[PDB]
Amino acid sequence: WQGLMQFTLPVRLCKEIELFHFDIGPFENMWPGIFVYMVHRSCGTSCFELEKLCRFIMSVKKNYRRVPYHNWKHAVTVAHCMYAILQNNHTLFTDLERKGLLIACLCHDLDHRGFSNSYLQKFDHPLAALYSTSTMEQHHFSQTVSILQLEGHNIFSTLSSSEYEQVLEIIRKAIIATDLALYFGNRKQLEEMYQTGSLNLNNQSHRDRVIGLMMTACDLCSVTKLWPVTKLTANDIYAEFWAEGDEMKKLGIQPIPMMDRDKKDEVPQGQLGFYNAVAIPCYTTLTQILPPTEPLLKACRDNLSQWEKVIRGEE
Ligand SMILES: COc1cc(C)c2nc3[nH]nc(C)c3c(CN3CCOCC3)c2c1
Ligand SMILES: [Mg+2]
Ligand SMILES: [Zn+2]
Repeated sequence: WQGLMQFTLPVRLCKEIELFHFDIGPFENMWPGIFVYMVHRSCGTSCFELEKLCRFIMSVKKNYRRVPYHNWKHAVTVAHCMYAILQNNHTLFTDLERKGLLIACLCHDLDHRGFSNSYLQKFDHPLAALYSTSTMEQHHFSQTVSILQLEGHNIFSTLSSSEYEQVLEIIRKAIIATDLALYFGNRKQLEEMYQTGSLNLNNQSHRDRVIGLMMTACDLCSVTKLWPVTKLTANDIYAEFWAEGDEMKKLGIQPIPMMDRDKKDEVPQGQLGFYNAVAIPCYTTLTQILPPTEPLLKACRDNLSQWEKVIRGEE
C-alpha cells in the first residue's frame, strides 16, 4: 500500500478516464491508483484517510481469485463505469451514495470461485445452506465487511453511526442487485414507472431500483467497449463457464450450452440472444432514466451489429 501513496495519474489518462468506452486493460499496474483518483474526483481529496483507503484497496485486490473472469480486472472495470455514471449524473446522488457505490463496485465479486449460484444451490455447497437466494452476492458483501473490520482498514470510521449504517445498507443493496436473477424483475418495474411517468428519484424505493439498474449496467459494461476488447473478454467469460461445466459432467449432470466447451460454435448466437434479451434492454431503460448514460447504449448496439456480422459469416 506504500507505493500506491506516491502514485499520480498521467495527464493523458485524466481526460480519457471520464469517457464511457474507456479500457483499463493496458494499464495493469495503474489500476489501484486509478481507483484512488476516481474516489478523490467524485467524493473528495480527503474523503477517507489515505493510509486506510490504500490499505483497504490493496486488501480487496488480494481477496480476488486467480479466475479467468471474476478477478481484480473485472472489479476495476465495474468501478470505472460507475464513476462515469456518477460523473455524468453528479447532483442526483449524495456523498454517502457516491462513496458507497464506488466501494461496492470494487467489492462486488469478492472471493468469487468462478462458479454460478445455480451450481452451489444444486451441489449443496455450505454457501447455499448459509444463503438460499443471491448465494455468491451475499458472500461478497460478507467479505466486504470482513475487510473493513481489519486493523487500520475501516475507511468509514470517520462517519457517524447513522451514516455508517446507511452506507453499509447502500453497499448491501448494491452488491445484492449484481445477482442477474434479480435484474429482470427490477428493470420491468422501472419500465412501468417511466412509461406512466410515476418515477420519482426522491422516493427511496424508486432510488434503490435505479441504483439497482446502474449496478447491472456496470457489471455488464464489457459489452460497451470497442469490438477487440469485448471479443477478448468473451474468451474470459466462457473459459470460466466451461471450467464449471467440466465439473458438472464429472458429478453426473449435463451442463447448459453456455457451460459446455464441446458447444463453442453456439457462442455468437448465445451472445446475440444475451444482447437482445439482457444487455440492450438494460442500457435502453438506463438511458431513459439517466440520458447522459446514452454512450453505453450506442457501444452495446455497435457490439450487437458485430455479433450479427460473425453470425452472417463475414468475420
Ligand atoms: C449467466 O448467463 C449469461 C449468459 C451469457 C451468454 C452471457 N454473455 C455475456 N457476454 N458479456 C456479458 C457481460 C455476458 C453475461 C453476463 N455474465 C454475468 C455472470 O458472469 C458472466 C457474465 C452473460 C450471462
Ligand atoms: Mg457477481
Ligand atoms: Zn460482477
